[PDB]
Amino acid sequence: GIVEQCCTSICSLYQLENYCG
Amino acid sequence: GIVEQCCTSICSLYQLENYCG
Amino acid sequence: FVNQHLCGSHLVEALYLVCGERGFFYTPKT
Amino acid sequence: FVNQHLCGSHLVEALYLVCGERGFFYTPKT
Ligand SMILES: [Cl-]
Ligand SMILES: [Cl-]
Ligand SMILES: [Zn+2]
Ligand SMILES: [Zn+2]
Repeated sequence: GIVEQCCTSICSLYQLENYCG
Repeated sequence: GIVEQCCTSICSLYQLENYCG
Repeated sequence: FVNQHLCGSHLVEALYLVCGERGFFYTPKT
Repeated sequence: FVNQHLCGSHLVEALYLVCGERGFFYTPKT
């Protein structure tokens, strides 16, 4: 999920925006 | 929903546990 | 507005620790 | 998990800022 995506690699601001809703 | 509740007055961790998914 | 915006930062900070595995859905518009 | 638990704390802060009024959802799994 977000942890696997963004704790193993740097997520841009727009990649984090997917989890907003 | 919690902002009008736990920012108007302090909430213990037990009250915050209600907002857990 | 700013104070509750400042306060909301600590709430999600607190929800992360308390809930743990449960997780949560933070919704300010309610 | 200590590395990722610390990492998740900043994600919760990051999500709150970027999502804001829309809100967000944290699901610790996998
Ligand atoms: Cl503050
Ligand atoms: Cl850290
Ligand atoms: Zn502060
Ligand atoms: Zn840290």
